[PDB]
Amino acid sequence: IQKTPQIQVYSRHPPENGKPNILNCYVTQFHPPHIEIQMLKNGKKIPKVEMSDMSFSKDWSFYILAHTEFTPTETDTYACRVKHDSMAEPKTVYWDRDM
Amino acid sequence: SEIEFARL
Amino acid sequence: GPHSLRYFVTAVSRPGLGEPRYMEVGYVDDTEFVRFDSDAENPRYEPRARWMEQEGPEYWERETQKAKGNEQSFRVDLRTLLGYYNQSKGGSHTIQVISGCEVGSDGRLLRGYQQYAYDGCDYIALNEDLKTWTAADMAALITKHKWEQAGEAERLRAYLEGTCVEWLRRYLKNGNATLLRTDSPKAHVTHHSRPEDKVTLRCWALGFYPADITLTWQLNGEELIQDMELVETRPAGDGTFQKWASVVVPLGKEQYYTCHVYHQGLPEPLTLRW
Ligand SMILES: *[C@@H]1O[C@H](CO[C@H]2O[C@@H](C)[C@@H](O)[C@@H](O)[C@@H]2O)[C@@H](O)[C@H](O)[C@H]1NC(C)=O
Ligand SMILES: *[C@@H]1O[C@H](CO)[C@@H](O)[C@H](O)[C@H]1NC(C)=O
Repeated sequence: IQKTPQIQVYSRHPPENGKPNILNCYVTQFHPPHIEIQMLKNGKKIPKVEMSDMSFSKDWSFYILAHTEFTPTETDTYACRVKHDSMAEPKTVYWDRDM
Repeated sequence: SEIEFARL
Repeated sequence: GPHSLRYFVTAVSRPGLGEPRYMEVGYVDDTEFVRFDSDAENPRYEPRARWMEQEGPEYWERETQKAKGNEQSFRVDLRTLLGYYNQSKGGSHTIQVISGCEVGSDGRLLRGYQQYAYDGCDYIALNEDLKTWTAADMAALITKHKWEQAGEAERLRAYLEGTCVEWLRRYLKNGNATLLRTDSPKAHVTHHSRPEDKVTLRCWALGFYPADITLTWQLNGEELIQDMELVETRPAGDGTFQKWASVVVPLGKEQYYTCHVYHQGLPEPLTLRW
């Protein structure tokens, strides 16, 4: 069973420039478990990233959260890049603060 | 606390 | 209301790269509270919720030893299944287990469970009666026969009705300020234009706990659960959750649609419009 991970990127609070917040990258519905998840600020890897909330759904697919503290500005862009066997090339999802 | 699992 | 104790266990082989990775993650309801990862620098059972600081060093030592024992034993299971399924020794395989119990508001057992999967597919599971097993294939049927002759069902039942329930009650007691709290959802609606004079309306629910929640879109008192798009409720990084549900409506008619939010933290469900 091989399932492509769903990648969702979002903040804890509605983004406000200059105000501390939390950026999340929830990677879900994937199998096998081997996977690489990285959060990026302006194309540069963020060092302080916590991995948490790992679990599986009814169909056994894996779920896991990567999150980090951050203070959004008007110019800074963030993204989550995932490498998984179900994908030929690493997938990068950008944070859309207007969603 | 977790249980001690048996062999398959 | 009811509460649960669940352990998500994963063992993954990796031929040529050393021993299988073994992980255990425990949750009380929707809150991660303990973890064990064999790939860590120095694998130890670790607290994942602040209230677990209430457990003494004996607890951590015992859970750490128990985890290492389970790890080594799963290494055997991975090899055993290669034989059951006649598979090569060079491929990566996965064993998953969900184990735990659920109690009502009065602390009494509502149900127990223990289910295994191999490479993402049902393998064997304890039935609701906590007396018999259900095997998904002939390989699992071998395990079933072994466990029946070993009285495994009885042992597991003693764990689920006793140990499991007792620790869950204790965890709920110690972490009551966190586990029994209710964080009310904060909602808002966003608007996005679409070609063909259509608009996407998205209703967001943020900062709530527990995770269970209902989000619906209405038109003339009618739920549009059909043409509604959404995401599975998800953790927001601080112990709370969020969710969103959207619907595509005709431009100019947005004020006829209302978002409804139901949650344990909302004495009165929320009703929003753009
Ligand atoms: C939570 O329980 C508080 C009393 O229980 C605490 O003290 C001991 C019984 C120990 O088990 C601790 O772990 C318990 O948390 C009580 O004073 C609070 O009012 C309760 N609710 C909140 C929000 O704290
Ligand atoms: C097992 O090993 C190989 C690969 O399938 C083959 O020789 C043999 O037929 C397989 N089946 C059994 C039960 O031996």
